[PDB]
Amino acid sequence: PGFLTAFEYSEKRKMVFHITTGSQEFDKLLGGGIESMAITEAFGEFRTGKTQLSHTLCVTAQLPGAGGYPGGKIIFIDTENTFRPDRLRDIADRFNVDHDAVLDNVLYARAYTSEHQMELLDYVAAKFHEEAGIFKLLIIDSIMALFRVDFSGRGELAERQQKLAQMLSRLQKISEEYNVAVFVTNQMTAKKPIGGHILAHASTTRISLRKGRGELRIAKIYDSPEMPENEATFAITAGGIGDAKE
Amino acid sequence: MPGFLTAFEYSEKRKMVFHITTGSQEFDKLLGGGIESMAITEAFGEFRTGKTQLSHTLCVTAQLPGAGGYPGGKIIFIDTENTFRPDRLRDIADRFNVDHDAVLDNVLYARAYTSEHQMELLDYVAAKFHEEAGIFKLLIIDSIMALFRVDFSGRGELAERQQKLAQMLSRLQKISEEYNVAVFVTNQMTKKPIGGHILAHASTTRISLRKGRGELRIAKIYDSPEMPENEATFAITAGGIGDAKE
Amino acid sequence: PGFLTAFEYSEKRKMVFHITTGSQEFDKLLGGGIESMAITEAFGEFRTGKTQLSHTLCVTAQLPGAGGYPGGKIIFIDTENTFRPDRLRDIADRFNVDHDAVLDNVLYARAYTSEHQMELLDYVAAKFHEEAGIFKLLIIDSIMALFRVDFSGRGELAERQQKLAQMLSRLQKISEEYNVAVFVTNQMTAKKPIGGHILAHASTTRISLRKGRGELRIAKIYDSPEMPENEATFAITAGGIGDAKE
Amino acid sequence: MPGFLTAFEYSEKRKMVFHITTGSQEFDKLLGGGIESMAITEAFGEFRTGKTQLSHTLCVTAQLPGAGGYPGGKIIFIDTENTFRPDRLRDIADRFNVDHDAVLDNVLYARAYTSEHQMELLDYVAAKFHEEAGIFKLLIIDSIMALFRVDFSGRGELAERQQKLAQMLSRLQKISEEYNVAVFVTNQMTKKPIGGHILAHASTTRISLRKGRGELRIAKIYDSPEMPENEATFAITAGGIGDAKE
Amino acid sequence: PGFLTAFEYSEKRKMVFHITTGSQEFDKLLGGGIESMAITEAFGEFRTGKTQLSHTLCVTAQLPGAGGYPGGKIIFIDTENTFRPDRLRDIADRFNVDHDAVLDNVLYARAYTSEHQMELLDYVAAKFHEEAGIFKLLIIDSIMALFRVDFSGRGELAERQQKLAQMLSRLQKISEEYNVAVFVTNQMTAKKPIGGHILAHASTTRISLRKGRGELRIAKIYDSPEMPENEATFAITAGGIGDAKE
Amino acid sequence: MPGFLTAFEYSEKRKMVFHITTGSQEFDKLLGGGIESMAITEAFGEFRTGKTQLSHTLCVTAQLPGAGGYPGGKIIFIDTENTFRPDRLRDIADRFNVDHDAVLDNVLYARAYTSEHQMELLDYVAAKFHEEAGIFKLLIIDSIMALFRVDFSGRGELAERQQKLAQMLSRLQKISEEYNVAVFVTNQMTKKPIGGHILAHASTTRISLRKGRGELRIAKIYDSPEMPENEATFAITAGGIGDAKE
Amino acid sequence: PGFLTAFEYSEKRKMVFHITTGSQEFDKLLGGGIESMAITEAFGEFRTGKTQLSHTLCVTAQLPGAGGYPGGKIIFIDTENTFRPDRLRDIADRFNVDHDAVLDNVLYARAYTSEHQMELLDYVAAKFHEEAGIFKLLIIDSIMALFRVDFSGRGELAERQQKLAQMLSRLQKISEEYNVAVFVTNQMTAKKPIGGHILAHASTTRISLRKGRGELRIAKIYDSPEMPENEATFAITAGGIGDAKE
Amino acid sequence: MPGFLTAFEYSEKRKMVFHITTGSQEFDKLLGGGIESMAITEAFGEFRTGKTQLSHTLCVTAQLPGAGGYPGGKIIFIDTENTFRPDRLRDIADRFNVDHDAVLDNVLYARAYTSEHQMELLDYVAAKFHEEAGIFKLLIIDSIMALFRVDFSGRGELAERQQKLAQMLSRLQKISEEYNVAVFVTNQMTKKPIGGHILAHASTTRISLRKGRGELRIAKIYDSPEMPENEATFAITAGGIGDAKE
Repeated sequence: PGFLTAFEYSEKRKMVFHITTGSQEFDKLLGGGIESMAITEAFGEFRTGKTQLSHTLCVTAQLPGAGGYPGGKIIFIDTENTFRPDRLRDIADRFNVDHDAVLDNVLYARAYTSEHQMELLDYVAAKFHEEAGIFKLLIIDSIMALFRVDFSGRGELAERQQKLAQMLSRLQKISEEYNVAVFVTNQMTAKKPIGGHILAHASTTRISLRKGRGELRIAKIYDSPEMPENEATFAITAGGIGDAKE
Repeated sequence: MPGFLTAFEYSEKRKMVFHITTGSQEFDKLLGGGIESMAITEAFGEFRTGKTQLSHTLCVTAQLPGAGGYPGGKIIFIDTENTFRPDRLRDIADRFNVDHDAVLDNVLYARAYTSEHQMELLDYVAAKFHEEAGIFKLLIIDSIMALFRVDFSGRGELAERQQKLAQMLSRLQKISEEYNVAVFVTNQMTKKPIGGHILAHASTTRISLRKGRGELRIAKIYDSPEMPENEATFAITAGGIGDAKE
Repeated sequence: PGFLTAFEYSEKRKMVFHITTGSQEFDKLLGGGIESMAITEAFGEFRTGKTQLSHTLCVTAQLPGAGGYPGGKIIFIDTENTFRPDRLRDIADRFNVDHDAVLDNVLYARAYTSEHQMELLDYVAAKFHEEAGIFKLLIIDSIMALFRVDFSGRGELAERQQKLAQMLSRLQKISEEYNVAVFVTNQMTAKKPIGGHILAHASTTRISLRKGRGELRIAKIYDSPEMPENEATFAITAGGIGDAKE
Repeated sequence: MPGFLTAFEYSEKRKMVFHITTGSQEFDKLLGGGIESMAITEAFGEFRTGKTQLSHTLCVTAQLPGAGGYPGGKIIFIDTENTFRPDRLRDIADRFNVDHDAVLDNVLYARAYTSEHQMELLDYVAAKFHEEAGIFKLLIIDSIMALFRVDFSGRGELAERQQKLAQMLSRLQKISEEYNVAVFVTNQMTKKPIGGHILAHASTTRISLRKGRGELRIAKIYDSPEMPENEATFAITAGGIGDAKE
Repeated sequence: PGFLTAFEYSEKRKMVFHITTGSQEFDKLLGGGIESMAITEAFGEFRTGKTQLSHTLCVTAQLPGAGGYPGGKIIFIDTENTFRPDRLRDIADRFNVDHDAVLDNVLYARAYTSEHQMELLDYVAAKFHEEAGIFKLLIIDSIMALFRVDFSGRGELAERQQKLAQMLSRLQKISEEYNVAVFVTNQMTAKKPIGGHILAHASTTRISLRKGRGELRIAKIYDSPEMPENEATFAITAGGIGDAKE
Repeated sequence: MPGFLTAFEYSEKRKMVFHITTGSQEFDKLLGGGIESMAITEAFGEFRTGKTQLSHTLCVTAQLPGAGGYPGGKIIFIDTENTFRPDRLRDIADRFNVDHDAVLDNVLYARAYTSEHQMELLDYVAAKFHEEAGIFKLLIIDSIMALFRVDFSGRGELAERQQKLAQMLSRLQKISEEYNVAVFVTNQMTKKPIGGHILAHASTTRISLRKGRGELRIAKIYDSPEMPENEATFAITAGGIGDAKE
Repeated sequence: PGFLTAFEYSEKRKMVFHITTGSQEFDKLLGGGIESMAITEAFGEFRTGKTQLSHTLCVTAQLPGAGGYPGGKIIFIDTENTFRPDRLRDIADRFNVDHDAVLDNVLYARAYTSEHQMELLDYVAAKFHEEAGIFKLLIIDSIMALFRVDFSGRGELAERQQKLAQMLSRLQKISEEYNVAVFVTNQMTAKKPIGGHILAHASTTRISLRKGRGELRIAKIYDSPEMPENEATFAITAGGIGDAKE
Repeated sequence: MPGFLTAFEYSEKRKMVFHITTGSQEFDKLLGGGIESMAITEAFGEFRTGKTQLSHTLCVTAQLPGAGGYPGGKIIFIDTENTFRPDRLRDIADRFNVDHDAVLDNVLYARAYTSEHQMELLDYVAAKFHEEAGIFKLLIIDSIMALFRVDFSGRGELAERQQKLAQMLSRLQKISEEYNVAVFVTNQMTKKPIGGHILAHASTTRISLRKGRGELRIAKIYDSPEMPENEATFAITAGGIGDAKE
């Protein structure tokens, strides 16, 4: 009655996969990469790597990977007007895969309001149902910019939080029922990530991105102790997220 | 009387109270034998303090014959954090020299995505325990009110949050005491544990977990005087909660 | 018309009795012990003697005592999940009375909500009516923990105070109409006892319990001048509330 | 006129005003003879300042022929504090050399458990005085508004508290002045007496009681200049309120 | 149309009279005494002369006086329970007039609520109409103690001010239509007189009373410059308000 | 146009504007001739600054032929302060060598007891002026908004106070400008004059009155720079407002 | 569809004209004078030149001027009761034009309420329609004094701002549809001009007027950098706004 | 999918994105070529920083064939500030050696007088673009939300202001992206730009304009680090926005 045995749940989790970020150290930080049946959130300031990571995953999710990962299709929801297919050209070149094939395997939609964003996710649930195992990654860049927009006054916050919680619980269910990785970007405020308890709870992994030495970037697990193991160095290139020169 | 028992009848009922070993002798002594039936035991602390290791360890130890005539039984696990991992149970089962698949078959598992969902799940749990009493010995809720923080984050709805929270916890008390099961729940901090008077009253035993020297952990009775007897040292391994190797 | 002569009231008060606490000095502090036709409130921190006193009275109320007190039955309402018949075994042993007889003379009920607690007290009024003089003591441990639980927000206090006042006025009437002692425990807050004017007015005697030297305890009349006569020393043993070594 | 008397008619009415001795000559001088009829006299102070001794002493002295042609009469005692004790009246009766049972037969007594109950009782008192005027000489309310504090403790209902309180006190004034009885009431402090403008206006005389040297007490006119004539020393004994033995 | 010529109004004002206070200097301060077609307000602390002045005017208003004043009857409204016909005996003795005659010419009523006080004033308007020129003085001791009583919370002030303004405008109309002096007493608060703008506007003359040397008193025009002409010394005796020894 | 005049038609209307001498040459120079028609002139100040003397003096000077072809006329006086005294007009008439009864016949007088009454009176004034234009030259309101302070003293009704006040003052402006009468009003201070923007806008000229050296007074244009031309010295005598005898 | 080509709009703007202020430097500051198809706002303290400028424009708007300006008629809305045709006599004399002709070309109306002011502007729109090109200037002295009057409390501001915005948008439309200059005066507050964003946006040019040396005045563009080019010196004479002696 | 495109289809759509030169090479480099289509570009700054010169310059440059295959097209200009001046376009057209009347015929222009009017105008714009796509290339809104400040200036209506503002800006985004037009808007500051999160999110590029040395101006990417590449120097001439002559 709404319950599985731990054995049945184990059978379900044996299908969990990781999508490489393109950086070895970053993957190790994540235990292999962006994990399915979970929401992974990346937040930071501008030029920390959020967009490069989103675009890189658009390519790596289509590639055969570790643990028998066969690759698959991607859904990209864009609230920021930042998706640029041309970036995928350089990234696909790096990974030696055809441009048009990469572009044919990414489905894309702009969201202009928070209500629209929620409608899109209902469409996404239907598409994942059409045939499971085809799509492996859902990207939302970004997760709640539109919720700040649509409920900006300090009197409408109750409805904002309710709508946000509803969307995120549906996003959790989507990730876990259909065995897809959900990657989302988020903004910061006076810094801390926005969304409060709701977004903190919904995300299974939260990554703070900041600038490193020169052109290097640093990824860290948010609210984790200040220790090196909880941090990873990566570089940004025309080929996407990658490893430092070394 | 209507709704009253004699102290003798109640004594007969309490003679069947049991404890489930935590895997640590010192922790068990602190608890008077382990996680106690006809009661709610709450464990709270920061990240990597032992909450998840204790939850998973209890999934195995609740199935083993133990002290005080404890015969072992089945477990129900409600997961609000997306943290349950059967593979941890395999390592802990190895430690206790018991079959993996048998351990996994004896744990019923459900994710909760909203506070309303969590309460519905607990109504199903009452039905399951009732189907045949004495089969299930442990109900785990990891965690008890993260979803109430989520669903009632803006103030002005706090009254309804407190009412729903109190209602769930009074039902939990009645479940633990009517069906003689131990209820183990985890909780977050904000440091002091969240939940205020409601959760403080509902729990019969409250445990703060914190990091000790090196890889050791420390369990303490919350709101108790600063004295050694109210504290216990334990260790965390791939085999679960255990004793320090001194 | 709702009035008695002072003579008739005197005839009524001539039946007032005291139930020994088990401690001579404590009894002297109370004028003989826990007094009938009145509410006596004991508050303090943990391990001050509240539970030991409740359990001790479960036995002493059944014993013949000073002033021709013949002993009688007890009703115990438990909001804290702290009643333990096993404690009564040691206390009965101390007073050389049979265990099963002691347990048969105590009626017991858990209250899980404040509304439930009030319903229980309405049942209690009916039971006392069935035959007066059978029951001599009503214990409520504790008096208003559940009222803090059920009305925790700062907007529901009006209804909380009204419900609390209603319960306590009925408790006063129960104690005085049926000539029973009412003993209740209470918590403290930033320390002072909770309940404010309502509980202060309802209780005829209020006792602060605190830790003394070593294992000794101290009982005092709350809000009374700082003088020795208003204080008493007692000890806690397996046999319940008792006198210090001396 | 309609509702008006000539000063002569009012003079004839006031010629029947009487005083009830407090048992203390100095206290009586302070009051102009004792507790005055056609008026409310309020006594307030801390614990063990004399309020209860004065209430009980008046239960006896109101029955004795006295100065100014006072013939003695019966007493009504409304008890909100659970403090009335006929046995005190026996000791005070002994002092004044009068029979116990006669003293007790001449005092009518009722407990009030709510403010609404207290007001209902006062309506019955008006009826009783009316049954045959000149029989009752004293109405005691110990205490006047503890129950109003209880029944309206949260703010927001303060308006209704003040309205009910004012209504009761205007009725009390009319009772004292229409039926030529002295009204004596006790009150708490919070230091200044509670009740604000309403109780200040309703009472014709207000007395603060405080502790003097050793076992002596001091009565003072409230809000009066710091001068000796506005103060009186009295003593408390088993025989009630009396004069200091200097 | 609701207007008189200044000539007709002059004819009306030619009938204005003064009632001596009993003190020569006090009368000079007032231009002859208490003036008709006007409200005169006296405020101060206790034992400043308010009651002595009220009682003195009860006698002097009946005496032939300066400017052809023939004397007349008085109406006394008592909100404070302070009117004492016996004081008039000594005052009448001073002025060598019969006691019973003085008492027969004063009509008296207690007011127990502010609504009652307003009803009484409506009765007074009717009585003055029965035959003008019979009554010369209306005393209200005090003017708004009952309005503070009936509207004590800070939420009912709107209705309080409206009722107070309505009463005072009717009082102005009574004084000016029927050519009677209206004398009222008032309390002070943190000192300043209570009533604010409403009472300040309604009163044509306002008098502050304070204690002078020894048993002397001082009357001053409130809010007037600090100069001797705006002040007068008077004495209080068994014969009422009078002149200093000198 | 509908509701518009040519500047020529308006010029013809303004050619009939007149001034009423204050009795003081220097005051008149300050005002450009005296109290001006088709305008409201407001005078405010403390007690005994000249407001009442000016009001009464104008009652006489408005009846005298004067400078600029002023022919004299009748006066309407609305009295909210109970300060109008025809006998003052007799002394002022003596100064100007005119008959008393003629002066008194030419002043129409009414008391206002409420703000609603004051507004009703002004509607009657509009009717009277209309009965035959050119008869009345001066409308005095002493004072303009004391009764609005009275009738709306508690906040929360301030909106209605401001609306009623604005409505009365716009009617006053229209009365002054439609019927070519001077409107003179007195006002209180709280220092700055009360009435805020509403009264500031409605008045065309505002005069502050204050005490000068010895028995002299000073009139000044409110809110004007500190310069001598904006000030005038005048004297007060039994004959009214006059010039200083230097 | 509600749009013009830039060419058609150019044809419309080619008819834009300027009305000289009477001061050469002031005109240069304005680019020729008061500009049509726009609102020009002048604010300042008293005696800064607002009224002199209004009256001067009443004459100069009728005079042939630079750029082929033929002169025309004027509408003057007066909320302050300050328009004086006699001033125009001296100004017309300066410009050598007949008095009666100047006065016949100015239409005039007083506004007594803000609603009235808005009704007047609706009449004005109709008059401008009767035949375009006849009227060249609309003066409003002042623009929103009556809006402060009619909405003075801090609770009615929403409706005030809405009404003010509505009037000003209609005023913009009037100026631009009928090719007329709109000149308005405004007050200042704690200094800054009143009206906030609404009036700031509606006005195309805003002029601060202040006192200069001796009798000279200074006009500046409000909120512009502190530089000489943004300022102009002018003089005030019986002939209106003019150039300094030099 | 329903509402989704493949990345390839979206790539084909973005291949038609164009840039409109600002007239300044350095400014263009800062913008990646100029004002970009399928996006909103916002420029804000103080007075005389270049906002109006840029708006007018774009009216001409949008009509010229340019880099990246830009063919030129028509412009829609919505004017909330009353600042559009075709004569400026004549000077700028001269600089670029193009006919005046042709330039003016290719700009459609409308004033907005209210925020509701502004939104209605944008609905007409959507219709016009749709009449035949590819004709219009640029929509200018000068300025974007001055009228929203005006129409919702009092707080309490801020919720509705934010909702209307968000709705307009989401429509603007959809207009820019559906019909492949560049949207250029100006904005005020209060220093930081007004509009909060809503306007920050809606604009894809935000430019702060400030004054440089002498007559130079500086354009910067808002909220970007203090670095030279994020800034550009340009000059303002009668010919519009141009490069500095160094």
